[PDB]
This record gives sequence, structure tokens and C-alpha cells, in this order.
Amino acid sequence: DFTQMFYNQNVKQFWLPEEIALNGDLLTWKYLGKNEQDTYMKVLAGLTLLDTEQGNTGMPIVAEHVDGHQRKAVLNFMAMMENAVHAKSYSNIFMTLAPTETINEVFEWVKQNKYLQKKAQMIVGLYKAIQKDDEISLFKAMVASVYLESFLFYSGFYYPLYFYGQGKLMQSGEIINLILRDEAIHGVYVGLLAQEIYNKQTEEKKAELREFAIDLLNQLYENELEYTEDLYDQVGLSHDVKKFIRYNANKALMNLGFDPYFEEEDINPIVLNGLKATVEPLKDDDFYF
Amino acid sequence: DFTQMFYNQNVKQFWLPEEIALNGDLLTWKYLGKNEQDTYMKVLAGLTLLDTEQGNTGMPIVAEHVDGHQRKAVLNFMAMMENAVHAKSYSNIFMTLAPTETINEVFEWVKQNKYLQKKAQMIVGLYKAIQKDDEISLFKAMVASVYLESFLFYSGFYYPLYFYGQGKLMQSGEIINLILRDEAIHGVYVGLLAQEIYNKQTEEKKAELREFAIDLLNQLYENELEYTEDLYDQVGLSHDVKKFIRYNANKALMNLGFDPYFEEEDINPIVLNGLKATVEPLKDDDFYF
Amino acid sequence: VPKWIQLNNEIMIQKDGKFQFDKDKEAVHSYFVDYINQNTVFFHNLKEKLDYLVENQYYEEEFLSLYSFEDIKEVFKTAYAKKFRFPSFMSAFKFYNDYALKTNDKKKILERYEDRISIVALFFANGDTEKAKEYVNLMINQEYQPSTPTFLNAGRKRRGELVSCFLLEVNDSLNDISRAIDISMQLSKLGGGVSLNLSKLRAKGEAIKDVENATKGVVGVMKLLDNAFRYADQMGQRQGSGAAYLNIFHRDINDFLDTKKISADEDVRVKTLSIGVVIPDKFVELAREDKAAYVFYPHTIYKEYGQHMDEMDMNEMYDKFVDNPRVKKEKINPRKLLEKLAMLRSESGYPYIMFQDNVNKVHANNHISKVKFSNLCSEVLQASQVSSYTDYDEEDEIGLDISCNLGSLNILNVMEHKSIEKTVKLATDSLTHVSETTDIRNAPAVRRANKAMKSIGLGAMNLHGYLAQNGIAYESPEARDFANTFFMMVNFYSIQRSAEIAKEKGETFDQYEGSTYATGEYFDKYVSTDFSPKYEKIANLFEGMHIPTTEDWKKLKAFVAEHGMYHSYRLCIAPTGSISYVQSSTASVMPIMERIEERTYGNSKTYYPMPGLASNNWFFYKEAYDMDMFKVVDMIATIQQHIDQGISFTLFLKDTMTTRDLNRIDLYAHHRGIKTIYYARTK
Amino acid sequence: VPKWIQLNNEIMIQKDGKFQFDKDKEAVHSYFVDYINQNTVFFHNLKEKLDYLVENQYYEEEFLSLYSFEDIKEVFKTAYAKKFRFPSFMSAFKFYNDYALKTNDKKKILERYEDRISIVALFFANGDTEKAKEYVNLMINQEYQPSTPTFLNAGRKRRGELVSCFLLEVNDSLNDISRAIDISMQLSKLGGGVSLNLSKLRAKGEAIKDVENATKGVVGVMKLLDNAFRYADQMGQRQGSGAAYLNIFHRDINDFLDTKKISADEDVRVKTLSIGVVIPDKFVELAREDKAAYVFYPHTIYKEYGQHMDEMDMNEMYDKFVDNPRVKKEKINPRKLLEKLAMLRSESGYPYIMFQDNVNKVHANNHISKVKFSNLCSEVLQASQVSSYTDYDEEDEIGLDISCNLGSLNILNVMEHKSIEKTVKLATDSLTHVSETTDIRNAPAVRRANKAMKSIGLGAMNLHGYLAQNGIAYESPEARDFANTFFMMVNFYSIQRSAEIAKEKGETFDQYEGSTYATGEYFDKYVSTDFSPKYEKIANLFEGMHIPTTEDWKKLKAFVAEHGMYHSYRLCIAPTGSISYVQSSTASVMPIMERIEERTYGNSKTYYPMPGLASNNWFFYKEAYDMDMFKVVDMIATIQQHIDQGISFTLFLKDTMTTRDLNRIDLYAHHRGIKTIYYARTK
Ligand SMILES: Nc1ncnc2c1ncn2[C@@H]1O[C@H](COP(=O)(O)OP(=O)(O)OP(=O)(O)O)[C@@H](O)[C@H]1O
Ligand SMILES: Nc1ncnc2c1ncn2[C@@H]1O[C@H](COP(=O)(O)OP(=O)(O)OP(=O)(O)O)[C@@H](O)[C@H]1O
Ligand SMILES: Cc1cn([C@H]2C[C@H](O)[C@@H](COP(=O)(O)OP(=O)(O)OP(=O)(O)O)O2)c(=O)[nH]c1=O
Ligand SMILES: [Mg+2]
Ligand SMILES: [Mg+2]
Ligand SMILES: [Mn+2]
Ligand SMILES: [Mn+2]
Ligand SMILES: [Mn+2]
Ligand SMILES: [Mn+2]
Repeated sequence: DFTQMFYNQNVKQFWLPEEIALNGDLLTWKYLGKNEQDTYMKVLAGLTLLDTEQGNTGMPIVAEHVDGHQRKAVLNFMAMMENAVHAKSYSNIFMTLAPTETINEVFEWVKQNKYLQKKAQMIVGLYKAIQKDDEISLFKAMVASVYLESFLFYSGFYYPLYFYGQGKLMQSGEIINLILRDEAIHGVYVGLLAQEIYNKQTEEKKAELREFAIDLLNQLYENELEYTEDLYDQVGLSHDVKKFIRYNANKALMNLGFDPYFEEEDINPIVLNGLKATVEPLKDDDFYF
Repeated sequence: DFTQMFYNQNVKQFWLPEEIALNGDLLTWKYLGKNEQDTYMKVLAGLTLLDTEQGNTGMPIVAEHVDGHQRKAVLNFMAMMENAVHAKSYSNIFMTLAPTETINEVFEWVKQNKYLQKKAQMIVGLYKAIQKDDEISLFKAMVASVYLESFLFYSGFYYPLYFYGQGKLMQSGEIINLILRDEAIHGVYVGLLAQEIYNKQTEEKKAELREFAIDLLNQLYENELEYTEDLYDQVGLSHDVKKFIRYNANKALMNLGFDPYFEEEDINPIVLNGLKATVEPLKDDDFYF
Repeated sequence: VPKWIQLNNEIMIQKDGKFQFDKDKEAVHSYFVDYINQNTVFFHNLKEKLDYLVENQYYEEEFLSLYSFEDIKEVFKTAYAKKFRFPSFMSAFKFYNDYALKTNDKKKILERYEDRISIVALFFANGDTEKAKEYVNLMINQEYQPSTPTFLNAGRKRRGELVSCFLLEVNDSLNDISRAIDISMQLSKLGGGVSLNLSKLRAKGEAIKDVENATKGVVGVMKLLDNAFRYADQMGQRQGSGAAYLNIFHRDINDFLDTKKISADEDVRVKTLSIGVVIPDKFVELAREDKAAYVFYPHTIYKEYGQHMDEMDMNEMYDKFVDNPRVKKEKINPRKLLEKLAMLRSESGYPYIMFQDNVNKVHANNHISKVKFSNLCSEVLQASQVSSYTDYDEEDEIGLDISCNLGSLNILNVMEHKSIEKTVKLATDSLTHVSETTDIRNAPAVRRANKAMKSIGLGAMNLHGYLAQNGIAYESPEARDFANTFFMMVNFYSIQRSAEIAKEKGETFDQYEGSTYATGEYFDKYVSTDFSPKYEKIANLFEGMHIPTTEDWKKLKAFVAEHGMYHSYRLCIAPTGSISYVQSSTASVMPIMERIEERTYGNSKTYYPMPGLASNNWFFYKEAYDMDMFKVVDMIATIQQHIDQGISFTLFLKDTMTTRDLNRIDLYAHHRGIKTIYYARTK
Repeated sequence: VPKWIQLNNEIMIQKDGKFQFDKDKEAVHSYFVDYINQNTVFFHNLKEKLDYLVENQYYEEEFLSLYSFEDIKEVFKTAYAKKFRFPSFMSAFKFYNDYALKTNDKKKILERYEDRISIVALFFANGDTEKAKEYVNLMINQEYQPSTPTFLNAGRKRRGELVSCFLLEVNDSLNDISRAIDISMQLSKLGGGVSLNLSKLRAKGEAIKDVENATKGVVGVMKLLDNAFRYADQMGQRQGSGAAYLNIFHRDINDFLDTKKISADEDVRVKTLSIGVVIPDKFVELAREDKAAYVFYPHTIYKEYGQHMDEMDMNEMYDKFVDNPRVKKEKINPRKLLEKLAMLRSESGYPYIMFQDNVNKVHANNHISKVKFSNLCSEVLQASQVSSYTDYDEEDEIGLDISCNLGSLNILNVMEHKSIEKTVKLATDSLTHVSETTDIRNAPAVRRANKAMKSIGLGAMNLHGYLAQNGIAYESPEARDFANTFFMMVNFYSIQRSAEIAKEKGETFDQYEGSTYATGEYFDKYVSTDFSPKYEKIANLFEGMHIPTTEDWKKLKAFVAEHGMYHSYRLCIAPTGSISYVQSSTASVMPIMERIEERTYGNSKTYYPMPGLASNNWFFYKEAYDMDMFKVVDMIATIQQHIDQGISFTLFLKDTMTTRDLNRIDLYAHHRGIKTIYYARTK
């Protein structure tokens, strides 16, 4: 009911890194404090590392196990965007803002970081556990994928959106907004594929899959809180970032056809600023009674 | 030495069939004989099948086994083109020119056609035989992919080109030329990757790999002859198409770094004719003059 | 979750295969012993309460100053002597959330049900202690319910207007269009729903002083009105609701309808303005005969004849319009237009359908004007004269813009008390008082029409509740017999009260002498046909009450001829959406949508069973969607024959049925004399 | 392709490495030999032509009846004796496509250039044949050009109003908002551009009748106005153009600005409503010192002080507003707001910038009111008093709404004829006549202010053309010296003519006695500073013309003291969009955007070189984008020191420069005394 519509929306959102000139960001970058520059670098590396997993494994593995030519084509298109567009875009932002040696060090740090690794390996673990012709294992991986696309990226997206909403780092913020817009549709699409599997299950199996999804969400959420404090306490933003994580967790759940887990909260306004009945002809004698 | 330039070439060649309006072919299509329309539909259906498997299976599987994020990005992009652009374009052509029943019948015809099933069996079999960290199985699949890109498509491409060259079906022909332009660069790129693996081998191993490549080519060739006769005898063109596929077989061999295998022949000259503003913050010195 | 919420949710938890309806009662007790009594503000006596409400700008002191405090105390004691108890949790919840007076910060409850009823009764009586006690007994027995504006705002300082609906006639001029926008914003600020007749506005592609193809048509005015209603949205509390009515013979009728298509572009789509279509009998005749019809350009007709297209009878002037070369027209397929109407109503429930000839064949005030459009709920059908709003520094010719006060009889409580006559007369007096104390300083035509027409709307609620609680199927002929007798009684006593008010005040409504009330024509069917019940069960239901006969109707006709009528219009059956909850009544005379309705409030969910729903009357509470719409049309026509204005008739459709079924229902409604059709709600 | 179009496109074809500019002249001949003469209606005599035009409702009888036919024939003969020839194809094309009178079928030409000029002169003179001949000589020499409304509509029965710039004050009420919408619709119907001040309107989240968070802010009013302007679009001829001005200290200023962002939603963005921002000196001081600013809620200020926020001086009121707890305010960063303004101007050219203190430190009528906002073109700067439009049947308090009378001097033609004095005085007389003959019956404050203030706007154009044809760079100090001298003489003769009219009629403008003209303060800088040219080249340019000295200015000051001044405002430099083509002149005092402009009419391409462009003056015709905007600001300030109202000042930016450069240009304009900034056109 939905693949051709998503095909259309995906291909009409096509874009390339070269379209946004990045050099003018140096005019606001130079005015940020060390903690702001440090947080930005670390967040950016976090997003880059997670998105690489999605391009190399997440999207291609789902495309491999999903049946249907049109679904495979949409999934291929999404994998292409990860590897050919998003990955080059993140690299471009880095090369503009930091010298080569600084980039290498930030990636070394984020590669060793406990909270980034915990979530990256949890997601990758579920992708590696998919078994041929087993729709339960595929569903679990789709849940992981939706959580990455619609939830885990957002502790990171917060900061570029925060600057973007203030008039700072506008070129890289525009790029991030385009990336985020792609991840949103990726999350919705994979969510619909997961619901299709979920709806084929018994009531007991459904309850079991719901417990899986909520348990996974809880593990990721508790690690996100730690990840958040680790990066954002030094710039005083953690409270507001936490509200943004929960709001996006609820969107991820709704993508999977589940109820929201967290109470509704308002979001930081700066980040917000960054962000037929059947026709039957009258046959006559219908005018007479 | 080459991936970056292929990356740039592939992304700059990006297109969608919807860019080409097809209603202009309606009259030249209406005017073709029943035999001509039948051959044309079947030819494009055979192409659709090849691109379906190249997009679903061939390109993604090669991407999985080839090392390097940039090489993977090129292969992922090529995969997307196969199933999200090329395979779909044929349906755009079918939906314009043919009624639903004729479309349904031709897709049923691909399923039961023995030559088309044999060529798919052979090519996809080699893709699915790739073993992780086994460069020889990978080479064999890359040879199969080059043969699909640079040889097997051409029994199909002949007919749209033959019409384009006579000023007939020129909108459909424009789509086909764009597809052909893509496959030419896909065949070269995969050919270069295959040569990388071949060049690592002993002379004895190389001799075996040439045997594999030539045996496979001959087996595919013999099947393609029967396929060509089956499609083209009713339009009187089988001998001409055979010359064309031999011509392109030599190009496939050359893409693999091998000498031409068939003698040169004169190809139908008709077919040859068928070929926001930047933002800076305000300084305190900008308020004084 | 609150205790009362759990008790209310315990209804659906079946015990021995049956719903736990009695649990609902427990919920109310909880809702009062845990929330209402704790959140209420108690004073030492009534004097301190009244003083606190007066000085803190909660109550108007003028209406309370007409009574000595002893009289107010007696009225409040009369209200509290009944020991009224809400039988369902949702009744009390709806009253204390939507109608009970709260503090400025809305943290405490200042008004109980008895307090609100006493204040409304004291406002109604206008200084008469005995009349105030009569109103208190009428409302605490829940025999009569003032409309949501009147019930909520009577006697309040921070109140809006007591009139629910306003109907504006828009003349074909920029000055008149701007004045209509201004008046719509003013009346939406006052809280009332505004309906505008756009049939006089010239269509798209008409000439503005000899330059042709210049007008934007009714769609531009529709966009202006939509933005005006969006801006004036009751200070952001309730979304501004407007209605636009267009004659089906207007050239813009398609574009009009295209405002509600789900595929409409943003420059055409209108989302906060309801649409209604006025269909003369000529259009139905053309569609029936499959003859291609003609929509007309209003300005060409006005130039040729000097009158607006909707100002004259299309049944006699359509052929003259078609044969006139100086009149511009476009060819349409009337059957295709009917199918478009049915498709639009299936998709979105719009447009409202007003059968103009059905309204005007029994309209008593055709001499003043024919009814050309209806209100936002498509139940007000009154004569209106368009106003000529001229340039600045020029005197405006003020016409008549319809406005009536709503009030509903609770049929179950009225018939249980055997007090049709007393309830009808007291409700008529209360509506007359509401009209008299209404003075709108920014709508001149509305003010003049209120002063002259003196039109009121006396509706009815709990028809289906009474029928189901008495073992009568809503679609049965016995139910239609009951409706016939009950509403003939209501009409008789409303006419009697109107004539008595005219006698006691020595004045009738303006231009009453030309009405069918003055000539005696209105009483024709009442002086020749007997409307007593034809079934023994209905007659037993009406026992203890004097059913008027042809002799009583003849006496009433003579009384009206001698004294006249105070009200041009008396009876109109409004939807009665949320105030039906407080009265423990089914909404209006419509059949119930569902036996138990699940409504989400806050983060909690509540279930409201229909009033009196139980095991023995489960199948008598048949859902409206499961009912035959033809028999519902028969019921509505039976009621409509005794109602001078219209009835908000919502169609309840199943998803399986096609647009042809909707068209058949509409044509049967037109055949049966249905004046207006409100909504096409699909299950 | 027509022959004249080929001859025009032959300009770009380079012969000997030079553009064939002279070929354009040939094109004109073709355009008259092939098209204009063939499609021009000819009559046996002028009597027959006038009878046909009057009888067929082309002309008005009243203005022609003031003359005998002999006088009208003499005026037409004086117009035709010049043997005027359009020097470029685009001049004749623009006149005969936009201004020449055509038949009702729009296929024949009834008016030539001489006919239109004679008719406008006869309308101006109001019965004086000699004055009509003087006007004919003024317009056929192309020294003075009445604005597009006056030039197009003078003497025509089927016409709009002769004024097209209207400034409305909107008071903080629903009645006033509805009246503003109505007046905007009526004035757009007349063909005028309407500017509305929204600073008095209370911000979003303010109280209506002491209910909190109720106001929709100025953005809802902007949506209403945008819908009104879309609806009223000159009978479907031109897109309805409106402007909204908000003070930068209004709290809605961000949301206001957010109406022009591309990312804004459909319920936020207004598309046909231009926006302007009024920036007091206090905001610039706060941004300069980087202190965080406060945007105030206007209704709280009005409640606390009894006056609107925009009605008092923010320089002395800002600290009191901030320190007042009863005044509600929100913290903002003024530098961030300036960067947002620059970014929005880069994206869309909006908002217009009004430097309030720059306007009001030289405003002569601050006693009447301070200039709170500008017009749609951001050059009208006049005192305005808000009106209190009350409810119906209640007397309104009519204030002053600005509507000035446009007309432009052709600097090249005026100075080559050595007729600054005569042209200025005749243009002032014509503007006075058009202001006196303007009577708008649907805009009460506009009519009252037109009767009282008698304000006119006398502009200038072809400044860059004159400078380039005289070997003077627009950015050179000699160009600024010439502008200083020329516009000081224009101001001198405008004041002299205003005082002469006041003496003749015995009346001044209302509240003139409180103006700086009456007190003599206005003439201070004129009685102490000599404005004679400081360069020999400019003095030789002014040879043959008496340049007013300090003694002449003292005599004029004494004359104004004795006799008063008839016009409250006299000079304003409008953009002069299409009349600059007909006059073969560069637009306004702005530098040229392109040396040769390429336009597409129908399916044909056309080429308009700037007037007098050749190989010798190709370098002096520097494009505006290539120019230093600081020197353009310097020239505009030099002119503005002699203009009582503002100048339509468009910034011309390259795509390379950032928002910092735009903000620097804006701040240098504020520093140099620039009153308004119109547009930020990016190349
Ligand atoms: N269903 C209800 N509707 C209205 N008010 C109610 C309802 N239930 C309780 N109350 C209010 O809460 C109070 C709680 O008293 P309750 O009904 O339990 O009986 P009580 O204490 O014996 O006295 P009484 O019934 O005589 O008022 C009532 O007096 C009444 O004011
Ligand atoms: N450049 C021009 N601008 C305006 N009108 C022009 C122009 N060229 C030609 N015309 C019109 O065409 C007529 C013919 O002018 P032409 O150049 O042939 O010679 P002429 O001596 O001016 O002619 P005539 O006897 O008409 O005065 C002019 O009188 C005028 O009405
Ligand atoms: C001014 C204007 C009018 N109209 C339409 C709407 C009105 O119903 C209709 C009448 O406008 P009027 O206000 O009556 O215009 P008019 O009186 O000057 O012209 P006429 O003498 O012909 O009456 O014109 C537009 O559609 N757009 C506009 O901008
Ligand atoms: Mg009119
Ligand atoms: Mg007010
Ligand atoms: Mn990505
Ligand atoms: Mn993604
Ligand atoms: Mn392909
Ligand atoms: Mn390929």
C-alpha cells in the first residue's frame, strides 16, 4: 500500500554535498568557545560513525532479507543515500572545520568512547543476528534500524540544530537538516516494513515482540542519558537534550505502530527554529417514491 | 587511482525516467507491425529481468565483498541505478505504450522463457557463490557482472537503438541511451576491479581464470544466439543482432583486460546512428564610521 | 487514574455477560465525594457567595438587584430542595467542565448545578420571584434546557452573547462584503456561529463597472470569511466556526463545492468555513428529468430584472432566465451536480442541503422574505432582508439578519411530568426574555431583526431516549405517531404562548399582518386534521395531558387572529451537542450514534452509556448507522410538519453504501418535505 | 517578429566592437511607421475626437467644459508644435502599451503622447488656458512627469484615483482592524498601494477584555490584510500590493519578520503583503553596545501609560518600560535581530527599514505627530494620527491617514532647460490641484488628512542619466555636489511655491503654526550653510540659473513666516517605475541597474539601453551593483538633507557580499541620516 509513494518521496528528496558551500561557516566557527567546538566535533563524529554502520550493514542487510522488487529498490536507494551522500557530507563538514590531525584525534576518541560504542554495537549486533527466512529476527533488526534512524541520531542532531536556530554554522546546519530529513523518511519506511511482520504474528508473539521493543528502547534510552551528560554538561544543555531524546523516542515508537512511552514535553524553541465512497451514477426512478 | 573519478561520473549522470515525457512515442508505436511490437516488448522485458537481478543481487553482493568506503559508495550507487532507475524505466515505457493485459503477459513470458531463465540462473548462481575473503569466487562473479553489463544487455539494446536511428520511438530510445551510457561505465568499473584480483595471481592461476572467463563467455554466447533467434526471426533481424552481440562481447573481454575473441564485422549503420546568503556576525567596529 | 475514572471504566468490564451500567452511578458518587465537593468553594451562607461573585466580576449585579436577598435565597432553596443527582458520571463531568462557573485561575468550582440553575432562573424571571421559582423547577426537573450560550453565560459579567447562531445576508458590493467580514468577526468574538448567504454575490468572471471578467466570485469572499473566522476564534478558546450558503443555481456552485474537496489547492481550499447548498425544487425537477440545467450569473440577472437571483422564485423564473439573452448562464448537468454533492458529503460531510421550496411552502413569513439560507447547524429557517451598507458618510439601509435564541425541551422529562403545556410556555417566556435582553452593537441588521422579528428557537432533546426507555423503536410507526402528537402539542402551546405574550404586551412581530398566522392559513392542517395518537400505546403515553383537537386549534386560530403572535418564529430543533450530556438526554431528535460512547479526556478514557441504557432496552437503543435512513427521514418529516423553522437532520451512513444511496436519501428527504439536511456522518 | 523588434534587437549585434545604439532610433520610426500610426484612430478634427471620447465615456465632461473649444484646440496645438519624438523604442512602447488611451476592445489607439499630455494639462489647469499651455510645455519638454496614476487617469471617466500611495494607522481594536481591512480593500479597488501601521496592535499572547493569552498578534492581522489585498486586485488587472510596518520594539517583530521566511508555513507566510520595520535610534544604540534589548507588549504599555508604544519617544521611554514591572517585555539580542533583518533582505529584499529618529530629527510636523511608518515604496514620511473607529451607530474619531501626491522632475530635462524654478512651481501647482480634486468616500482619515495636510510629493528622476551624460560618476564627490545644489534649489522653489499658494488662498495646512516652518527652525541650516556648488564643473552646469544663497533663504524664511505654507509636505522621491521609460530617464535618483536591459514581452525579446548611453559615456553609466554602496548612501543622504519626506532607496548588492556587509550598509545609512531603505536587490 505504500512502497511506490515512498519511492516518489525518496527520489524527489535527492541531493548532493556539493550543492551547499561550506566555507562561510568559518565566520561563526571561530567565535565558538573550546567546549562548544569540542562538543560539536564529538557529536559530528558520533553521527558519522553511526551512519556508516547504517550504510555498510543496516540498509543493505534489510534490503537483502525483505521480499519484493519495489521494496528492494527503495531500500537500495536509501543505502545509496547513506554511503554516497550522507557519508561524503559528514566528511566535507569535518574537513572544513578542523585540520587533518584534529579530525583523526576526535575519531580516535569517539571510537574509544564507552557510550557511543555501547549503542553502536547493540544496533550492529541485531543486524548480525538476522537469519535467512526468519521474519522474527528480521523484525528485531528493523526495530533496531528504526531506533537508529528516528531516535539515536537525535542526541547528536540537537547541537547542529541548536546552532542553526541561532544563525550559527548555517551551511553545515543546512546539510544536517537535509540528512535528518532523509533519516526521518528512512525510519518511517522501515517502520512500516516492521509493522507488516508484526501484524502477521499471533497475539502471544505480538506481546513478546512488544516486550522486545520496549526492553531495547529502555537499554538504549538509559545509555543515551549517559551519552548526553558526557557531551552536553560542558555546554549546559543536557536537560533540554533529554527532552528532545524522549520526544524522538516517541516518534520512533509511533513509526513501529506502538504507543508513545514518554509523556509529552515542549522542545527548546531554538532547536525548533532549526527544525472516498463508491461513486455510483443515479439510475433514474431514484427520483420517484 | 580511479574510484573518485567514477564516483563523480556516476553521480553526475543521475537521472529519472520521469524527466522524459513518453506520450510522443504513441504514434510511431501504434504504426509498428504486431511482430515488431511483440519483439520490442519482449526485448525490454528481458532487460528488465537482468536489471532486476543486477540491482537486487549482483551490485549489492559485490559491494559487500569489495573493501573501501569509496569503492562501496560507487557500487551502492550503481546498484540503486539498476533497480530504482533502470528496471523501473522499462515499466514507464510499458505503461505508456501497452495495455495492462499485454504488460501482464510479457512478465509471465519472462518467467517461462528458457533462455532468459538459463542466463539468470548462470549469472545469479555465480553472485551467490561468492565466499567472504575468497577473491577467486569474487573475480568469477565480477566476470559474470561484466558479461551482464557489456555483453548480455546488447541483444536487448539493439532494437530500441535500431528504431532510434530511424527516427522512431525516440523518447523510449532516449531512456535506453541513458541506461546504455550507465552500463558502459558500470562494465568498465567492475572490469577494473576484476583485473585487480586477476593481477594478484600466479601465471598458472591466471591461465585458469582466462579459461573460466572464455568458457563462461562461450556458454552465455551460445544461449544468447538461441534467445536472439527466438526474438528476432519474426522481424528479420537475427543475423544483424548476432553481429552486434559479438561486437559487444569483445568490449566485455576488453573491460576484463583480455584480447578480443570474435572477428570484426560491419554493424547496421542504423544502430550506429542510434548511438540563503553567507552570514557573518556583526563586530563592534561595524557600528562606527 | 482517578477512582471515578476506574468506576466508569468498570462499565465495559462485563459481569455474567452483561455491562455493569450501575457502576456508572458509583462513578458519579466518587466524582462528587473525591473531586467536586473538595474543589467546590463553600461560603457561610448565600449572602457571602453572592457578594463574592458580584464584587469579583463573576456575576452581573443588575439582574440580582431586581430581587431582595430573601427572594434569591428562596429561589436557591427551591433549587436545592429537589436534591438533584446526576445519574451518570459524564453528565456531572460535562457540567462541571464546560458550564459550572470556576475561579479566574480555574482551580476551584464556584457554581454547583443548583447554583447555575438558580442564577439562570433569576436572570430569566427579571424580578419575578414566583417566575424564578417556576424556572428553577423547570430546569432542576430537567424539563427544559437553555442553550449552551444562555445556560453558560446567563447572569455572568465575563459572559458573551446568549444567542447561539447568527445569519447574515451579504449584498453584492465591496462595502457589503467588508461589512459582512466585520460583522462575522464581531459575532465570532461574541461566541456565536455566523452563517452568510453568498448567493447575492456575483459569480467569478463578472463585471465591476463595465470592466469584465473582474470578480473573484464567491470563492474570494469565502477565503476572506475563512480568514476572518480564523482570526476571531473566541479569544483562542473555541475555533471560529462559520457557514457559507450558496444557491445551487449560482454559477460558482461548483467552485463553492470545490472549496471542500480534499484535493483542492490552498488558494481555493477553505477549512474553517462550513458550506451549505440551497436547492430549489426546480433543480430537483431538472435532475429528475435528466434535462441539462443552467447556473446563472447573479449580476446579469440583477441588471436585467432589478432583483437578485435568490430574491425571486426560480420555479417560475428559471425559463425566463434561460430564454433571456441579457442573462449570462453556464450549462451544467443537474444529476452530475447531485452526484458531486453526494460525493462531497461522503468525503467530508459537506455541503449542508437546504431544500428551499420545502422551507417556503410552509414558511409563515414569505411576505417579509423567502428563506434563502440556513444557519451553521442548518436548522434556522427565517425570512431575511439584505442590508445596503453604503460608503462612509452615507446612510446604510439596514435589513434583517436572522438571529434566534435556542432552548430545548427534554422529551422524557417533559412527558414524565405530563407538563408539555407548562414547559413549552415557560420555555417560550425564557426565550422571549433572552431575545429582549439581547442587544448587539456591532451587527445592525441582527439587532433590527431581533427587535422586529422577535424570533426564538424552542427545540427538543431525548426523543430517542424517551422512545427507547418506553419500548418504542425509533423507526417504528408508533414512534412517528408519538412525534406527531408531541410536536403538535408543542406547536399548539408555543403558538398559544406567543399569542398570549402579544396580548399582554399589545404588540406583535413586525409585518405579522401579512403572515399566514394573521390570515389563518397556517392553522389549516390543524383545523381539518386530527393529530391525536393513532396507537393505543402512544395514547397511554399521553395520558393525563389534554391533547389539542381540531376545536382547540380553531380556538387558538381565533385567539391569534384577535391578538396576533409575538414571535415570527418559535420552534427550531438544534443539534444540542454538549448540553445534552448534562440533561442525561440523547442529542436532539436524532437517533443515537452509539449505545456507549468512548471519549478520551486528558490521558484518561471514559465511557458514556446512553441515558437509560440497560439489558431490557438494549435493542430499542438502536444505533443510527444501523437504522434505515428512509425511516429516519420519515420521523424528521413528521416532526418538521409541526416545526416552523428547520431541524438539524444529520444523515448516518455506512461505509458500504455508495453516493447513489446518499443521493436517494437526499431525494427522499426532499420528497417527504425535509427542509434541511445537516451532516453526512459515515461510520 | 515585427520589423521594429528586429531593429531593436540589432542593438546587441556589435559593429566595429560597438553596440548599435543608433539603431534603436530607427526602431522607433518603424514602431511608428508600421504599428502606431496604423492602429491610431484619426478624426477629421479635434472637435470630433473630443466628442467621440466624451460620448463613449472615455473622458470626463467636467474638466473639458471649463474651457472653450478654441482654448482646448490651442492647448493641443501647443502640445503638437514641439514635434516630440520618442528617442528610444521602449519609451514609445511603454507609453502606448501602458498609458495611451485605447478603445474598449483594446485594438486601437485613441490617444497619442501629445493628446494625453494635452488632456493632463487641461485637467491640471482647471479652466486656465494659459496655465494649460504652460503645463503642456512642461510635459512635452519632459521636464515634469505626473505619476503613473495622474498621468494615466487624468481626464478619464473610466479611471482609478490619482493617488496610489496610502498610509493607514490601525488602532488596537477589532473594530479598527476590520475598518483597516475595509479601507485597504477600498483603496486597492481605487488602484492605490496601501501601507498599514501595525505597531499599535497588541502582540501575540495579550489580553482581550482581561482574558489572558487571547490575542493572535499582528501576524493574524497581516494574514487578514494579505487576503484583503489578494481579493482587491484592481478588478483582476494587477496583483494587490500592500505593506505592513511594525516597530522593531514590538514583540511580534520576529513573527512579523518570520512572515517573509521561505521556511515559514502557509499559516505564517504572507505573500502579497510587503513588510517594513521601523528602527528607532534606541535599537541601534542597543545593538552597537551589544546590550540585550527588550521587545515590549504594546497593550501593557498602553494600559500603564495611556498611550501607544509607537506614540512616544522610545529613546526616553525605553528605560522606563524596562524598569516598569507592569510593562511586559521579552529579552532579545539586537545584533541577532539586525543579522536576521540582513538575512531576510538578502533572501527576499524585505523588510523595508525606517530609521525613526533620522526621519523625526528633521521632521517639520512633529507637533502634529512623529512619523511612525512609511508607504509601500518607503519614501512617504508624514505625520499620522490614529483613528478610533467605534461600534456601529456610534461616532468615530477620525484621525489623519497619509496620502501624498506623486510627481517627478526630470533632472536632465529640467537642468538643460535651466528651468528648476518654473518646473518646480508648476509641478507644485499641478500636485496641489490633484490633491484638491481627490475625494475618497470610503477612507475617512485619508480624506481628512488630504483636506487638512495638503501634502504632496514632488520627486526627481534621471539623476544618474544626467550625471552620466555630463561626464560625472554617480559616486564622485562632484555628483553629490550637484545633487546637493539641485535639490536645495528644488526645496527652495517648492517652499516658495507653497508659501505663494498659502498667500494666494489665504490658508495654510492644518496645524502649520506648530511646524518648524512657522518657527523658522526648518530654515536654520539654510540661513547658515551655503549650498552653492563647490566644484567648477557643477557651477558651470548650473550656469544660467540663479542659485539661492543664504540671503535668499532668509527672505524665503521671512516670507513663510508672514504668509505660511500651504503644503505640510512637498518633496518625496518615488521609485518612478514605468514613467521613467516614457520620459527616457533613469529610474528615480537610483543608479542604473544595467546599462542595457533585456525584457521579454509576449514571445519577443527587446533591448532598452539607458538614455543617452554611448561609447563615450559607457564608463560613466556604471551599474548600481558594481558601485560602492557607501557612496550611494552618501549621495542619497545628500539628497535627503533637502527632501522633507523620504527617498525610495534600494540597496544594490552582489551575491558575494554577506549579511555583515548588508548590516554595515544599513548602519552607515543610519549614521549618514538616511530615512528609509527600500530594497536589497541581489545580482
Ligand atoms: N450524583 C450526584 N449528583 C449530584 N451531587 C451529588 C451526587 N453524588 C453526591 N453528590 C453531592 O455530594 C454529597 C455527598 O452526599 P451523598 O449523596 O453521599 O449522601 P448523604 O451524605 O447521605 O446526603 P444527601 O444525599 O442527603 O445529600 C451530596 O450531598 C451532594 O451534595
Ligand atoms: N520617433 C518618433 N517618435 C514619435 N512619433 C514618431 C516617431 N517617428 C515617427 N513618428 C510619427 O510618425 C510620423 C511620421 O514621421 P516621419 O519621421 O516620417 O516624418 P515627419 O516629417 O515627422 O512627418 P509628419 O508629416 O507626420 O510630421 C510623425 O509625424 C509622428 O506622428
Ligand atoms: C472591488 C472588487 C469587487 N469585487 C466584486 C465583489 C462584489 O460582490 C462585486 C461588486 O463590487 P462593488 O463594490 O459593488 O463595485 P462597484 O459598485 O464599484 O461596481 P458596480 O457598479 O458594478 O456594482 O464586485 C471583486 O471580486 N473584487 C474586487 O476587488
Ligand atoms: Mg455595486
Ligand atoms: Mg479595545
Ligand atoms: Mn544517513
Ligand atoms: Mn538513514
Ligand atoms: Mn542497468
Ligand atoms: Mn549496470
